[PDB]
Amino acid sequence: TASDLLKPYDGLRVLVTGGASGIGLAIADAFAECGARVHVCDASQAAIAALADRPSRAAIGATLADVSDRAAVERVFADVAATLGGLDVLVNNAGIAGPTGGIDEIDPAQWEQTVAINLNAQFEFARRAVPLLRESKHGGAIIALSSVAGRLGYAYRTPYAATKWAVVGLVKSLAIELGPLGIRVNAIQPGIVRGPRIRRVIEARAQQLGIGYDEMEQRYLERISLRRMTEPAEIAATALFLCSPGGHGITGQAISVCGNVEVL
Amino acid sequence: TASDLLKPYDGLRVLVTGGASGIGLAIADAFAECGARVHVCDASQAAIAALADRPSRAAIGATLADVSDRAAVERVFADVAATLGGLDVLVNNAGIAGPTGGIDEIDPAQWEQTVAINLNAQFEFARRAVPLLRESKHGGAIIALSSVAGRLGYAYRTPYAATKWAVVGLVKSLAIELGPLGIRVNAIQPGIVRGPRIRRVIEARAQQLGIGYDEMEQRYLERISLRRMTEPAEIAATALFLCSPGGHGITGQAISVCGNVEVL
Amino acid sequence: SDLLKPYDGLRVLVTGGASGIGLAIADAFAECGARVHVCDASQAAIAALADRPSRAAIGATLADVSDRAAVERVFADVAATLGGLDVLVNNAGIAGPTGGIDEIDPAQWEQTVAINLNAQFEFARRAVPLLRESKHGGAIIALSSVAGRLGYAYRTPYAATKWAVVGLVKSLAIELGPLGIRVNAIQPGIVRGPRIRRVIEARAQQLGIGYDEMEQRYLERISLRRMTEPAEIAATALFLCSPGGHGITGQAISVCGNVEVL
Amino acid sequence: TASDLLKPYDGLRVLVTGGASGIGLAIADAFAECGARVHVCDASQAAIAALADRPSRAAIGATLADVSDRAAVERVFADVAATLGGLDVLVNNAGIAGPTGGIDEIDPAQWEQTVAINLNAQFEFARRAVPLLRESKHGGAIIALSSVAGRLGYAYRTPYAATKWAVVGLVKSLAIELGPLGIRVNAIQPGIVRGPRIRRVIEARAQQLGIGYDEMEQRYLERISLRRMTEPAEIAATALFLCSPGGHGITGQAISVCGNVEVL
Repeated sequence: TASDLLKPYDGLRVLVTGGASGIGLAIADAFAECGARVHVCDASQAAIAALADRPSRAAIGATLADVSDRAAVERVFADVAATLGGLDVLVNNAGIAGPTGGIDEIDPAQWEQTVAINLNAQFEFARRAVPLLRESKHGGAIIALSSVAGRLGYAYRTPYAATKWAVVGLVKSLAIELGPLGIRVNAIQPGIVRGPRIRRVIEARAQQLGIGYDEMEQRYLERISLRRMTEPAEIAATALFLCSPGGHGITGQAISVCGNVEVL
Repeated sequence: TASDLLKPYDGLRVLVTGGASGIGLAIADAFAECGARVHVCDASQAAIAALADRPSRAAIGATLADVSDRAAVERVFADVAATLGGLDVLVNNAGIAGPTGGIDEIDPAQWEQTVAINLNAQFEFARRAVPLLRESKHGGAIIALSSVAGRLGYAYRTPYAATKWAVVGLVKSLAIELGPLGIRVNAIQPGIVRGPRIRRVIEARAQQLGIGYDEMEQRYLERISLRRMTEPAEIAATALFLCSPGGHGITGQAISVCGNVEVL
Repeated sequence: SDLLKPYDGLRVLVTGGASGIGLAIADAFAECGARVHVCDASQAAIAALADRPSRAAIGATLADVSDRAAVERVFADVAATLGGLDVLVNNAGIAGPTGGIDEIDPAQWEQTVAINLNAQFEFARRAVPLLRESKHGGAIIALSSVAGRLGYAYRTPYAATKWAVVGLVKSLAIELGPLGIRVNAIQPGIVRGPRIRRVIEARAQQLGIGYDEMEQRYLERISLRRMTEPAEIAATALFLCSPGGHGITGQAISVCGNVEVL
Repeated sequence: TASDLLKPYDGLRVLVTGGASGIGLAIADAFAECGARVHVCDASQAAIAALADRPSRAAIGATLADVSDRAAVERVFADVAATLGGLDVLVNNAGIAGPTGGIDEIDPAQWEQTVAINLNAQFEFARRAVPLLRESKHGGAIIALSSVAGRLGYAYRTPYAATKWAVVGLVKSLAIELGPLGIRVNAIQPGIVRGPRIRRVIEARAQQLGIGYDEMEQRYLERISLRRMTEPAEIAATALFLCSPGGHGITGQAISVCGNVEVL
């Protein structure tokens, strides 16, 4: 049935990293709207506090954790085990923009921090989630958040691009490795996504190039085939589709949700 | 809402080429379940006659046409204009396997027919559909059927692989070209799809390699990360998702629905 | 050392080899001791091959590559003179039409596919029985384009065929590898010469802008900010036919200054 | 002049990281044969001592350095400055295989060490080389060593694959960033390269899968289209070509030198 082909499996146990704001919250709330038992971790106490008692919103569990903090990561899984009691979906969503600048300009600690959060934390969560996901009635799923910078080069954003390409290779390797266990592994590659984060990116890149914000933003928009920024709800919908009967045969793939970003 | 994000727009006017059997029929029937006004063309009179009066199946219009026959393609669009009155989605599904054999063994006329059906017909339908699609209230959509052989090499299937790669290049060019008009253009790449067509392919390749059917089938299954063939309904579900609000912002992409075919 | 010297005495056929990139490749091989033969659709270009002071003799057949009888004449000419084949350079190609997919002449779509795609098959199917007997392991060098790794608005038949070439190369590399035949695509970028100037002119008209503005848009989307020279394409083909490059197969090598987008 | 096209520029000042053994030494020796002023760093004192006084081998400079220690990297560039007096080519060759095992099995410390050496050290050397390379009379070049594991998924080798995909994204980003300065940036992707390193890899993977060395080796070989391993001199040849007039206009590319590894 076409109707239920597109309905995410009911009752999924979902963990979304960096899930109390932005795209991660859009994903977490979308799963929660579909009968999922959702837990998020997030680095922002204010973001976590803002989740509670939102009138139109099912409850979501939350752990304060910086994803590059191993003790904190273990607390996330302890909190998941104590409440969800299992795991069907890991959304490896947490990430930072990293520095903007020439490779000879950027601060080494900012490079390493971008790698630790955007890449090493993907491993830290995947290594702990795999023993849970292999027990999922639906075939376990890992959904990793790459970027259009994981399929294109991105001048003045080398640590960001490096990690987003790394996520693609990590997904394609895990898809082969975990496929026979039943665990699907895909990357979503968001484009230019409307919200506070991209405005910080545009502002920083405008400063890097010596041009105004309005001109920098226009350069981004004219390089989208649809001439329109991506909405976070499009990323959430794609994640839901991967966890529906119709999409649960997809694995090993990077799905760019971007209006066709033509070049960065 | 998450449920609305994943529902195809209501009332879509949809044309599915080669739509009376196999994957094309799964796509046509899926759209028809979601309130679409669906027309198909097909080369098989018997397949077309088998559409009518199936229990719980909404009516689907059909034109008898071989897509390599320009006169019959023109009649397809006349039948669509006289019934649907426009077009919102072109599903460029029609295709053939082509011959199995070394490049120095295969009949040149079979190379040529593979190109005429798998590549040239895509242009024939796209060029006639674009003037209609640019008037679609939703923007318009072209959904091309490539294959995993459009992202991998395929020994002994060179005309098939050449055309399925060509479809990706066509999609990526049209996405740029038509994006500002609002038309989304994507390829779906089916994997090893359960059906009579793949069984004929396996039998032909077994004969090419001098092995039995069951050994050939096992070689294909071992090279799917999920270790199972793709269902036609998965292809249909992906097409429906691209015509939903949540998938409306995807264009210029090839989406492989294949359980991760690792190699051909 | 020896690593970068192409194998001496190679028997090479270059399609569309009497002008442009194809002639660049053909002459480069002839400078390295190869016995080279070309086909070309222009008898004027063929007549210009002879009596070139600094240039070793190159054999030639007049042939439109979409004409099967003409293709068979090329191989008959090669067999009568070269007596074998070590390298097929599938170089012949046309730009095809410039325009929206709903605007272009279907006959020009078909012509682009016939020349850029079907002819690749027509030459490969006849070369393979020769190439598999090569002492060096036979080679097929196919000319794709940066339009074979990027989308190209208003150039859909061209892009479709250049992507097809990549898929054909990757399929043939698997198919023919165990026979020793290497198969690769070279993807030239924005290559200096008369043909790119016709393309820029045609695209400027499509976009209603002047030639100079159209040209500057192409140049600013090359990371090196300069057009590719034909000799670079020729050099890459030679490298694939050297000891150091002869373990490369299944690949598309973009020689383009990094065309960032089309 | 076809001979002038393929020979590297005379007098190139070349730094090869990890250059006293394996592929890196092959590259260093190849450049030294073509009139280059070559310097290497290496983590093994014993490997460095074996460079001296080899018959008809031009002398090569060396610095003892673990590419993950910042002070040793600073000494590398100090020795280069004191002897070469500049830099035309950085060869980012240093790397390790990392651990063999499922993602839930591998030591996190060895995940981290793989990322530190295969990715973070590329940044450490590139950021110090770029100020030198932008003064290169020939324009400057970075040659990064990726792997076929940077264009394919690699089960039970996830840190290695992730870092080798990262190198591709880093290369494509730097090619855009540094192109207008004249610096060419490419990745070479070696396949299954004959040497002691690949025999350790095969041994390790055979133990992971519970098969013998010969069977594991045979699986690798049957998935090379040319059915033979790549020689290190092929990698060196490709590096030399990128530093010739004929290869001078290639940038932003990953070149796989692998006999077509069909799958991992």
